[PDB]
Amino acid sequence: TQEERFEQRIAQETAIEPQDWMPDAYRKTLIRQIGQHAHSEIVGMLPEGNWITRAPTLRRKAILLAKVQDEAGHGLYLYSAAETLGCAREDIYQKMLDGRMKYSSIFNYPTLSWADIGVIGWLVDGAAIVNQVALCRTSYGPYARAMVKICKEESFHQRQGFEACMALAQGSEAQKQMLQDAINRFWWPALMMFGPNDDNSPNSARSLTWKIKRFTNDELRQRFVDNTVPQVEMLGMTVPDPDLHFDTESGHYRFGEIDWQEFNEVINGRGICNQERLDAKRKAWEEGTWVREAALAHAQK
Amino acid sequence: TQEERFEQRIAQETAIEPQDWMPDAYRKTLIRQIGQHAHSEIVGMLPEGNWITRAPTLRRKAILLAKVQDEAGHGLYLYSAAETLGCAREDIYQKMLDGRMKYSSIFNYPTLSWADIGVIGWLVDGAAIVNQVALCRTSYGPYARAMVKICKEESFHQRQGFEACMALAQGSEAQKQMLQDAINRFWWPALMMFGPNDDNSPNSARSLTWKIKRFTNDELRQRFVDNTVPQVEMLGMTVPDPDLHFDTESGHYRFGEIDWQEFNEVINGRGICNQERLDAKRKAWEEGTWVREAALAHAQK
Amino acid sequence: NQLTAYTLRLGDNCLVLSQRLGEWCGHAPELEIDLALANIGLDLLGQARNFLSYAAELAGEGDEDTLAFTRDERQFSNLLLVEQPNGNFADTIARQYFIDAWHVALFTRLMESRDPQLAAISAKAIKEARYHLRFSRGWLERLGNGTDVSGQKMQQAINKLWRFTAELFDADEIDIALSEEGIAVDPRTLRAAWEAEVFAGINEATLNVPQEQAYRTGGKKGLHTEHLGPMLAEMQYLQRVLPGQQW
Amino acid sequence: NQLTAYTLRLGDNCLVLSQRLGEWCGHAPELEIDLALANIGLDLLGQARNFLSYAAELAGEGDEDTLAFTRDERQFSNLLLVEQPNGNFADTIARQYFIDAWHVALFTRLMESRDPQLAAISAKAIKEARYHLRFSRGWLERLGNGTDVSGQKMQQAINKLWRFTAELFDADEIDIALSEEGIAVDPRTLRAAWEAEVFAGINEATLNVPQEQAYRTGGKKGLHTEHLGPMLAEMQYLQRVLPGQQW
Ligand SMILES: CC(=O)SCCNC(=O)CCNC(=O)[C@H](O)C(C)(C)COP(=O)(O)OP(=O)(O)OC[C@H]1O[C@@H](n2cnc3c(N)ncnc32)[C@H](O)[C@@H]1OP(=O)(O)O
Ligand SMILES: CC(=O)SCCNC(=O)CCNC(=O)[C@H](O)C(C)(C)COP(=O)(O)OP(=O)(O)OC[C@H]1O[C@@H](n2cnc3c(N)ncnc32)[C@H](O)[C@@H]1OP(=O)(O)O
Repeated sequence: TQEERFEQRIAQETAIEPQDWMPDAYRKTLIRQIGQHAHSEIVGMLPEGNWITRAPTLRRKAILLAKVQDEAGHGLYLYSAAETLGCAREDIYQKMLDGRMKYSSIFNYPTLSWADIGVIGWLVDGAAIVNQVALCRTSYGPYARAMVKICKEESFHQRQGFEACMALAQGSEAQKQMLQDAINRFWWPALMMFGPNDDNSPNSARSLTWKIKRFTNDELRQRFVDNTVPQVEMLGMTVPDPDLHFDTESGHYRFGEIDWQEFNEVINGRGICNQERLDAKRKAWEEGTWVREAALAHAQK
Repeated sequence: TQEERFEQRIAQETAIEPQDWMPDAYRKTLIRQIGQHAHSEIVGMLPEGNWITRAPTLRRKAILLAKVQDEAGHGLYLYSAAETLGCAREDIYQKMLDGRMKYSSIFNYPTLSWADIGVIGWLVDGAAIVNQVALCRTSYGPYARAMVKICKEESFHQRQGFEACMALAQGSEAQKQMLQDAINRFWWPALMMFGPNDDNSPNSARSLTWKIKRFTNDELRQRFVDNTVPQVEMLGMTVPDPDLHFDTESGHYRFGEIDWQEFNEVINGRGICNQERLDAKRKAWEEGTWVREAALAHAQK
Repeated sequence: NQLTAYTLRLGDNCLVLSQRLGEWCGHAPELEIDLALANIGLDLLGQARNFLSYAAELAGEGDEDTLAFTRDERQFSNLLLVEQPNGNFADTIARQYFIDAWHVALFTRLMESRDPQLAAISAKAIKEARYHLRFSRGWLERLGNGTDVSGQKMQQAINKLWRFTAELFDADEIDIALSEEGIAVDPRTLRAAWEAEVFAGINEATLNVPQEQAYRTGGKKGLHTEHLGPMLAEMQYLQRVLPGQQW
Repeated sequence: NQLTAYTLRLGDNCLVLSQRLGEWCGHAPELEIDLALANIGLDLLGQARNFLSYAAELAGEGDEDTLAFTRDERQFSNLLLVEQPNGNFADTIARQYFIDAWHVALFTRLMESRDPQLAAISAKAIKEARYHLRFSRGWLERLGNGTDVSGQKMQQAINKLWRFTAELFDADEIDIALSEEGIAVDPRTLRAAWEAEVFAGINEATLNVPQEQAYRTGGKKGLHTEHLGPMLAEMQYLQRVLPGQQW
C-alpha cells in the first residue's frame, strides 16, 4: 500500500510533497531533471552575458541585464526545489562542472550578433516556456509551483526578446538580414531543446506514468512549431526548412527532419561552445575559491 | 698624466673606447645616461603598442609594428653600448623597474587617439632626433656610433609619423580636430624632453667639459622649436602657446614658459602614466619568470 | 552648458562603472555574487539613463543613446576611478567600495540641490547607493578579515586604486560655479563624509589606509587613462557600424 | 568568386593572428621575445596585405582596408585557431606552432599554384614561415623540455588548443574545386606533412600528442567562436567612427 497509495495520489493528481513517500527511482529521476533545469539557467547566462557590454541601446542593455539577473534567480529557485528531495546544491553543481550531469543543449551555440540575443529571447525562451507551461501540472509540487513562478517571470522577457526582433524585422535592410541569419543559426537548435524522438526516449516511459512529464518530446516540439511559425511570417521572415508547410488534413505544421547526428554530438560535449562554457564555469569556480574561503573564515569571528 | 692625457683626447676630440682609462665619475655618468637612453626605448614601446590593434589602416598598422620592432632593437643596441662600460644589462634594468633609474619623461603621457601616434612619430621622435644628432659627436665612441646607427633608422619612422599627421591635416574636419588636439596634449610635454633649464642642470657642468653633452638643454630645445614651428604652419595647425612668435632681432622663435612644477612631478613618478608603465613592465617581468627559467634549464641538456 | 556638463559627469560615472560590472556576468565566485553584481550594474545603468536623459534635455538635442554611443573618449567625463579594470574580485570590490561611499555622500547632499531634477534623480539614487555600500563594505571586511591570502589581496587592491581617489574631491571651475548656487555639490566638502566612512571601514577590516598622497585626476575634462578607449570601442561597435537605427 | 573566397581565407588567417600578436607588444617575458613577436606579427600582417590586396582585385572593388575593416564577424573567413586568446606565454607558443607548421607545409606547395599571384605571394611568405617555425618550435622544446612547471603549462596549452587543429585539414567545396584546377592546395593533403612535423616536435619536447579527436570547424564559413566579435570591435573602431577617409 506504500507503492499503492502513491499510485493513486499521482493518478488523482494530488501534488507530491517533500516529506511524502515516493519510489526511490522517482526521487532520483526528479533530482536529475530539476538539477539539469537549474544547470541550464546558470549556463544560459554565458551566451547572454557575452552581449551585455555590446548591446546597441541603453534600454536593450537594461532589459538584457534584467534578464540575466532573473536567470540567476531562477537557477537558485530550482536548486531549492532540487534540495527538497535530499540532494545537495554544491554536490550536483560539481557534477555539472565535471560533465557528469547535463544542461540544455541550446547554450552550446554562440552569440555572434546582436540579433542572436533577440532570437534567443524570442525562440529559445519561447521553446523553454512551451515546455515549462506543460510542466505546470507536473506530479511533484515544489517543481510544479516553481514552474508557475518562473513562467510568470520568464514570459515578460520573452515578449521583450520578441520586441527586439520586431525592431530588426522593421528596421534597415541590414537589420533584417541580421535577424534572418540569427533565425537560421538558431531554428534547428531550438527544436532540439525538446529532446529526442518518442522512439528514442529512455526516460519517457516512466516519466509519463508518474506524470513527471505530461506530454511527449515530439508533442511539445510540435506545439512549439505551431505557435512559432505564424510569429515568423508576421515578422516577414522565413525558417531554414524547405520541407515546412501547413498540413490541412492534420491541422499541424509538418516540418523537416532533425539532424540527430548533430544532436548526439552536442549533448556529448562536442558542440561549438560546449567547452568554452564548462571552462568558463570551471574558471569562475576555481578563481573564486579564495573568495568563498575568505567568506567562511570571516563568518567564524 | 693619466688624467692629463685623457683631458687632451677629449679636447682634440679623439673618441674614447671601452678599454681606455677614464675618470671614475665619467664612467658612472655614462652608464647613467646611456642606461636611461635604453630604458626610454623600452618604455616608449607601451604608448605606441597601445594603438597597434586599433590603427586605422593596414598600411599605418604595419608601419607602427615596424617602428616598435625598431625601438626594441635600439634598446638592445644601447644596452650593449652600456655594458661596454662594465655594467650589467639585467642589473640596471632591475633599477628601472624599481624606479632607481629614470626613463624619458615623455612616455608617462597616454595615447588617447590615433592622432597621438602620428604626433609622437613626428614631434616626439623629432625631439629625440634633434637630441641624438647633437649626440653624434659625443666623446665616447660606442655611444656616438650607436647614435649614428640610430638616427639613421629612427628618422625613416619620423618621416612616416609626419606623413600620418599630414594625412590628418588634409583630411576631413574631424581628422584636423583630432590632430590639433594631439598637438595640444603633446607640444609642452615634448619640450620637456630636453631636460631642465641651464640654471637648474646639475649634470651640465661636467657633461659639457667632458664633451659627453655637446649643447645645453635650452640650446637643443631652442633648435627643436625652430625646426618644428614651420612644420606646424605647413600643416595649417597651431601650437598651444600664446607667447610664441618669431623674433627678427635674434632670429629665433621666442616661446612661452614651461610648467616646471609639472615637469618635477612627472620625473618624480607622479605623472599620468608613470604607475601604469612601471606596473606594465613589472608585470611582464614577473609573469615572464617561469619562461626565462624554463629557457635556462633547457639550455642545460 | 555648465549644468549640462555637470549632469553628464554624474551619468558618465554610472555608465562606465556599469559596463565594468557587465563584464563580471557569468564569472563570479558564486551565483549570489553574480546576481548582486548584476543587480548593482542594473541600478547604475538606470542612474546613467536618468542623468543622460536630463543632459540631452538640457542641451535640447539627442538623447541617452546618442550621448552614450556617439561620443569618443575625449568627451567622456567619468571619474578615473570607474574606468579601471576589474582585476580579481578584490580589485572589483575595492573600486566599488570607494565609489559607493562617495555616491552615498554625494546623493545625500545632492537631493538637497536647488535643481529640481538633479535632486529628483539623487533622491531615487541614494536608495540604491546604500544597498551597494552595504554589499561592498560587506565584502571589504569579509576579505580584509578573511584568510591570510585574501587579506593580502584586499590590501593590494586598496593600494593599486588609491591614487585615483584624489579626483573624488577635486573641485574645478564647473563644480565651484554651480556649488555657489547650491545646484552642484562641491567635492572638497564630501572629503570628510568619505574619509570617515572609508578609513573606519578599512581599519575595521585590519587593513591599513594607504600612505601615498593620492594625486591622479583628469577624467572630468576628458583626459582619461588608457583603459577607456577599448571599453568604448567595445560598447559602441554596433552603433558605429549601423548608426541612427531603432533597436 | 571561389578564388576570391580562398584568397580571403588565407589573408584573414594572417590578419587575425596578426592582431593577436599585436597585444603581446611590450608585455613579453624578455625583450628579445618582444622583438621576435613584433617581427612575426609584421610578417603576418605583410602576408595579410598581399592576400587581401589580391582579393580586392579579383573582386574589382574596395581594397585591403575595406576588406579588413568593413566586414563583420559573419564575413571573416579565418581559422578558429587564429582567434583564440593569447593566454599565458605557453598558450601563445602552442598556437603559433600549430600555425607555422601549417604555413610551412601550405606555402611550400602554394608556390606551385597555377594562379601566378597566389604562387608569387606564397613564395615571399614561405621564407618568413620557416623563420616562424624555427621560433615557435624553438620555444616548444624550451618549455616542454624545461622546468616541471613549464613542461606542465606547455602540455596544457597544447591540450586546450587541440580540438581546433581539425580545421587545418578540413576541405570544402571551394578547396576541392580550386584544387582540381591546381590553383589551390587540398587541405587534406597537408595532414601528412603537418603531423610529421608537430608529432615529432611534441614528442621531442617530452610531451603528449593529445588522444582526443578534433572536431571544431566553421571559421572558414563565418561561424566563429565568441572571441572574434570583440577583436573586430577593437580593430575596426576608428574606421567605423570615421569611414571613407585616408590615413
Ligand atoms: C532556456 C532555459 O532557461 S532552460 C531550457 C529547457 N530546459 C529544460 O527543459 C530542463 C528540464 N528538463 C526537461 O524538461 C526534460 O529533461 C526534457 C523535456 C528536456 C527531456 O526529457 P527527458 O525525459 O528528461 O530525457 P529523454 O529520455 O527525453 O532523453 C534522454 C537523455 O538526453 C537528455 N536531453 C534531452 N534533451 C536535452 C537537451 N536539450 N539538452 C541536454 N540534454 C538533453 C535527457 O536529459 C536524458 O539525459 P539524462 O538521463 O543523462 O538527464
Ligand atoms: C623617444 C626616445 O626613443 S628616447 C627620448 C630622449 N631620451 C634621451 O635623450 C635619454 C638619454 N639622456 C640624455 O640625452 C640626457 O640625459 C638629457 C639631455 C635628456 C638630460 O640631461 P642630463 O645631463 O642627463 O641631466 P640634467 O642635469 O640636464 O637634469 C637633472 C636630472 O633630470 C633628469 N632628466 C632630464 N630630462 C629628463 C627627461 N626628459 N625625462 C626624465 N628625466 C630627465 C636627468 O637625467 C637627471 O636625472 P639623473 O641624474 O637621476 O639621471
